[PDB]
Amino acid sequence: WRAEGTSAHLRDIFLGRCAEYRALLSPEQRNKDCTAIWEAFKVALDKDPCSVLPSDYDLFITLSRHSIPRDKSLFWENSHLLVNSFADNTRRFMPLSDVLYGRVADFLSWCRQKADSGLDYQSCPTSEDCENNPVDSFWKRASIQYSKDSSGVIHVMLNGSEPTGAYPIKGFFADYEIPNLQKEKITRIEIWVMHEIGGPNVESCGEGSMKVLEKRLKDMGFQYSCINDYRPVKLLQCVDHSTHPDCALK
Amino acid sequence: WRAEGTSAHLRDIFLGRCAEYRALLSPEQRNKDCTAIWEAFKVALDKDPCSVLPSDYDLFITLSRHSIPRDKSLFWENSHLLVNSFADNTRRFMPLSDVLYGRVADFLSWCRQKADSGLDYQSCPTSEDCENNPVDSFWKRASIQYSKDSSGVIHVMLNGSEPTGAYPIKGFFADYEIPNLQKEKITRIEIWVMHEIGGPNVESCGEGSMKVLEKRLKDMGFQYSCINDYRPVKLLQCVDHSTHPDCALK
Ligand SMILES: *[C@@H]1O[C@H](CO)[C@@H](O[C@@H]2O[C@H](CO)[C@@H](O)[C@H](O)[C@H]2NC(C)=O)[C@H](O)[C@H]1NC(C)=O
Ligand SMILES: *[C@@H]1O[C@H](CO)[C@@H](O[C@@H]2O[C@H](CO)[C@@H](O)[C@H](O)[C@H]2NC(C)=O)[C@H](O)[C@H]1NC(C)=O
Ligand SMILES: NC(=O)c1ccc[n+]([C@@H]2O[C@H](COP(=O)(O)O)[C@@H](O)[C@H]2O)c1
Ligand SMILES: NC(=O)c1ccc[n+]([C@@H]2O[C@H](COP(=O)(O)O)[C@@H](O)[C@H]2O)c1
Repeated sequence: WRAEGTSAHLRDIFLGRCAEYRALLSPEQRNKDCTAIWEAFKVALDKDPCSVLPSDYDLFITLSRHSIPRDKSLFWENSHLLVNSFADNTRRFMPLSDVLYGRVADFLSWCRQKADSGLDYQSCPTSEDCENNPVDSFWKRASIQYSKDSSGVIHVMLNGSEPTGAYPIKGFFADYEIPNLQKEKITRIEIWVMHEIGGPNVESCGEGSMKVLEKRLKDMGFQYSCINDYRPVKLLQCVDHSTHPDCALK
Repeated sequence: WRAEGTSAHLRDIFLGRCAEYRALLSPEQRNKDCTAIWEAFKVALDKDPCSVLPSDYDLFITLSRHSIPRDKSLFWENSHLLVNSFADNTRRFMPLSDVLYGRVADFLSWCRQKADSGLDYQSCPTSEDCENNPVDSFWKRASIQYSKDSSGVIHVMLNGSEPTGAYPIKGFFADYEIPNLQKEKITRIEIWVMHEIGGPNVESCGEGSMKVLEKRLKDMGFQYSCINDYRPVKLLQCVDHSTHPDCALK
């Protein structure tokens, strides 16, 4: 297996994050049984590390699903850490990692051992080793649910300094989220193309892969919009480059 | 009891945070037993809610204690959430909430019932109800240790928009941290007096209570410096006021 091995103390982390997230839910949706949510999740750990399907996590989703506030959904590609810091524990936006079912697994890794019943802490299959691995199937199911329950203004953060372009045509965003957006519940889609401070400007709005994305969205009938270096996020990037010209204050 | 009751699922949260913090420790001190640390914590917990002293957490500290990087300590008053966001989970600085023994209790609340042996989820005493309550004794003990283990350049974030002044002469910093700083391993102390965007300039470096802080540190023999609205933190504050003139970019 060519991917990271199972996260140590997976269960405690999972249960801990689930318990803390509950406090964020409103009393009306605060009724979530974390132990049951974990039991539904661990079903993938009883299977062959190459035989886990997205549907296997259906129960898990049913037990953790909760609504997402309108205009608060934030999708992304190649900017995991920046999205989490910007979203700031749901205060600014609510990306998948800030939704219950995404929160419990964010950055974690897991899979059962090939021939044994125990968890494999050595490594886990990548999409290259096999398509139906536990992690990939998990995110496909979770991202599908996140897209379906999103509404209002849809925000997307992309990396304009990524060597392969801002929009990867084969990513989760392209294959599992865009196709599941409910047009009737969406006002418009707003893209944020962020560049590293001083970093390379590989692609900006309307260039390269960004043209492919815009064309797909408009063809699908969505009202579209793109912003290079959305100021609020730029300010956050600047926290680490305060003495750089890009970050000088008036 | 005037303070909020013990946090729900206190144990799951505690162990969850503990498990996650380990990954952040260098292999050298990563040898931590979260369950044992929890048991040490309970020792102070299973006592009369108005009879818990700082020393009751000695064991807890011993099992969770670890070194703090030179020049990475960050003390503060009246800016808890801003300090946590700036510190960014130990990436920039390591405030008390980003040290193992502080991380597991951050924002939480706890106390045993006045009579029965169960935790009191209804309420917990404040300093007013009784001085020796579980939470205040915990933070006194933790502050003392954090302070004794800090070295190099000491940083302090103060809120210059606080009505009563930037430096509380009766807060944890003045009463439990400054007295426990080891001058032998400290090079200098640097203060950052932060003001709310647009917010009031109640006090700035060299004014009011700040004059008290400076004189106390200098009387103790420390090299001292103060900075108004330290740029990196100012930028972070700006993320939420991108269109305010204080936040306009060059
Ligand atoms: C946006 O993409 C850039 C380019 O891939 C990322 O920066 C690279 O990060 C890797 C790993 O941290 C380094 O090995 C490279 O040296 C970096 N390259 C450059 C040009 O900076 C950057 O981390 C991405 N931004 C976000 C928020 O994920
Ligand atoms: C710095 O102190 C100020 C003053 O106490 C804090 O601002 C107040 O925050 C409360 C609670 O959110 C508001 O109801 C008041 O309207 C604010 N007053 C003013 C004058 O702004 C501020 O939150 C503190 N800063 C930090 C980072 O904690
Ligand atoms: N840890 C996560 O939060 C996580 C992981 C994989 C996919 N996703 C979803 O897929 C999209 C792209 O993420 P990838 O980096 O996996 O391509 C995002 O918009 C997100 O909602 C989120
Ligand atoms: N949750 C916390 O991180 C926490 C709580 C109480 C005291 N403290 C320590 O005491 C000092 C003053 O802050 P407080 O006003 O919260 O007591 C800080 O420098 C800090 O290190 C930290």
